[PDB]
Amino acid sequence: SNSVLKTLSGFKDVYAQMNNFLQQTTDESRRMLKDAIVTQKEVLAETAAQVAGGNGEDELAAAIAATSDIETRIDGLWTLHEGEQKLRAETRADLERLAAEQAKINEEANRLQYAVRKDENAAKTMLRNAEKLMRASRFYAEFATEVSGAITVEEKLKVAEGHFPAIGRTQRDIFVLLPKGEKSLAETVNSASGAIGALIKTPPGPETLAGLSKYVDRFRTASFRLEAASVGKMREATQIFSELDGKIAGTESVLTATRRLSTSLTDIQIAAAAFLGTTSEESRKKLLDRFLAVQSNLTTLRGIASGMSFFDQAAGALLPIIDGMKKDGLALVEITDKRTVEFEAAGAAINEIWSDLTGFAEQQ
Amino acid sequence: SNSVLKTLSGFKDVYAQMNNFLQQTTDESRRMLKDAIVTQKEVLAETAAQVAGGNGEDELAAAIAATSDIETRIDGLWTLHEGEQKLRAETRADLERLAAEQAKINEEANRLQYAVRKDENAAKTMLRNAEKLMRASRFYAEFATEVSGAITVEEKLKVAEGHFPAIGRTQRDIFVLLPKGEKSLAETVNSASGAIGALIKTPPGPETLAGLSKYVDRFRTASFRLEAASVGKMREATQIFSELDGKIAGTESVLTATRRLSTSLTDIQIAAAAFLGTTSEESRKKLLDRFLAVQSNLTTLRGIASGMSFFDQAAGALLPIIDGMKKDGLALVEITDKRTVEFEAAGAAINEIWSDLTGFAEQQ
Ligand SMILES: [Yb+3]
Ligand SMILES: [Yb+3]
Ligand SMILES: [Yb+3]
Ligand SMILES: [Yb+3]
Ligand SMILES: [Yb+3]
Ligand SMILES: [Yb+3]
Ligand SMILES: [Yb+3]
Ligand SMILES: [Yb+3]
Ligand SMILES: [Yb+3]
Ligand SMILES: [Yb+3]
Ligand SMILES: [Yb+3]
Ligand SMILES: [Yb+3]
Ligand SMILES: [Yb+3]
Ligand SMILES: [Yb+3]
Ligand SMILES: [Yb+3]
Ligand SMILES: [Yb+3]
Ligand SMILES: [Yb+3]
Ligand SMILES: [Yb+3]
Repeated sequence: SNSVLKTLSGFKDVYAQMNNFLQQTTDESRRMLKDAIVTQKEVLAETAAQVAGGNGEDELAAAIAATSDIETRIDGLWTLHEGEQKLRAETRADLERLAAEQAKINEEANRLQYAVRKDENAAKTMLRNAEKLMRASRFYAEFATEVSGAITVEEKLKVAEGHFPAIGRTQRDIFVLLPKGEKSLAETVNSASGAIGALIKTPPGPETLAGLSKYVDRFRTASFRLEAASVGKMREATQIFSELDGKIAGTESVLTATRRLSTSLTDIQIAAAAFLGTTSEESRKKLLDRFLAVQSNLTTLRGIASGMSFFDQAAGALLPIIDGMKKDGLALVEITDKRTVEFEAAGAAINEIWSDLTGFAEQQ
Repeated sequence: SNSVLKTLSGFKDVYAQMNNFLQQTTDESRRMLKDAIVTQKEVLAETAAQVAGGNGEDELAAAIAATSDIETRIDGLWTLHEGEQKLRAETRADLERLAAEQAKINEEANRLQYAVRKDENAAKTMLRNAEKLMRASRFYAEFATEVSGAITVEEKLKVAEGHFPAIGRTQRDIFVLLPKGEKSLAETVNSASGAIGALIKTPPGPETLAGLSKYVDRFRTASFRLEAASVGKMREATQIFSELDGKIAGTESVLTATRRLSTSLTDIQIAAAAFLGTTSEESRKKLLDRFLAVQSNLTTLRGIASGMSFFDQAAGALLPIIDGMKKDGLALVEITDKRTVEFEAAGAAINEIWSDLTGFAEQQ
């Protein structure tokens, strides 16, 4: 009796160990449980001293048989867990690989965005300048019209005043854009503010209207010249656009496709996380979709960016990874399922044995 | 003696339970261990029957004292774990909240990208058409020059042939762009391919050169008209650009800032994951950086997009989340540290007691 106590108590050493080898699956966990077992089939052997029923009746046969059976499966249950962890380690490693690639992809998208903007800006500038001169043309014209339309010097001076700020504004806006071949035009735009200003401050007098009329006429001349200069810039803008437009269109198409790809790469990282954190076939197939999505994006890019080195390298890095992961994911789903079922039955075995051995003690 | 066996064996029931309440921290785990304890201080009480040394000498005092002490801490160690899990649940919940917002942010960035392109395309089209007419102008001119420069009908026909494909190409390219006010111009561009073609096929004859000379002259006229039309389109392009350029610049600035923000939102999701998966103060402070980065991005956007509803709502949703999480993260670091230390000492207590109680058995 004090020996059945010994067995039941020694068995509890096994129960614990096994639970640890299953809750956890440390290597020491295993050894611990394997030692607990050998010493238990020792203790359970000394109990074998007592005999009652022999072949006709022997429950403890069941336990010693069990204990022997379970001990055989320990190492295989460890390689199962040890193998599942290796697949999960690799999945994490490959997601780091993909993240690294997505980074280069993003750097490239940025490069491409910059390159578009730079090219799109050549004509933008040309057209900004075209408008400057056309605003100057339009201004000088408004001045000549409204001043020369004023009858008295009082109102001619009034009108000039209203427009006097714009005269310097216009000069600063167009100074650098001024055709260097022209020289009187230069004189007009720069001298204008001082002259007209002075006339405004100076009290109505002899020749104040002469001077006004002179600049009303220098402005009309300038207006037509600046209009021509503007159309000069416009013609430029159209040549330079037309000659970059292909390049730009082509890059916006690549850059769009790059952003698309980078997005699907992030969709992988998300789906993979769900997979790793709930490793069913369900999550596997969701992750598989995200994979095919990246595969599309890459073939799409492959057409517009065939020969674009970065894309060649990106596909060279990406696709072998995805291929490995598609298979690795299947493997992991499987090993994970085996691990859980075997770890289930294993625990079941450690409960049939307790049930059985509680038995003998019930029998006393 | 058979009672010390009872205690040591009953204690092993406790050892296991406790380990489960610590490896795991299920509610049933707790109850299990709390039941294992009450019955152990029962069994350890019957052993109290034996007395040896009394106050002068009593190790089992140590165990029964222990067992009493540990039992008191169980529930507090559970609320510690129960509280740590609540913080981790909320962290995950708030990351879902942020992800949801990042989505709206991305939809908006897309909206804005579309809106730029649409606006940037008004002038692009105008300039594409401007170049079409200027290519047509240039073509008709090349034809008049090279044909009319040819002396004999043989080479006049030769030259026309070379240029004959372009005549229809040009017609299709510019047809819709043709100023409807003009009517002879219409006649020339459309009639051209047929007439010139016919002249080419028809064998050199009387009036073949007359007909050529007629179209050489209709082409020069058309050339100057198309050049004017082109400059018409150009002028349009410059007005329409200049009148959208502010809108476009402003949107590219918002869209850039939106993409920037969305990026920092992803940086949070990453840092948070590292935090959750290694919940040290170190990872907390890294996540804190990602938070401040988002906070910047939002104030930046707040200036360019002040009044942009979507941004008002985004900041209204984002910032309270980040605030909660900054504090929640501190809390979690703390509770997590307490949990681990207390769960450590708890296990230590279940080892001093085994050491002590192994003792009495050593004493026998
Ligand atoms: Yb060892
Ligand atoms: Yb050790
Ligand atoms: Yb753009
Ligand atoms: Yb005016
Ligand atoms: Yb005006
Ligand atoms: Yb006016
Ligand atoms: Yb007016
Ligand atoms: Yb690999
Ligand atoms: Yb059985
Ligand atoms: Yb129960
Ligand atoms: Yb139950
Ligand atoms: Yb663009
Ligand atoms: Yb030519
Ligand atoms: Yb040519
Ligand atoms: Yb030529
Ligand atoms: Yb030539
Ligand atoms: Yb909350
Ligand atoms: Yb002690």
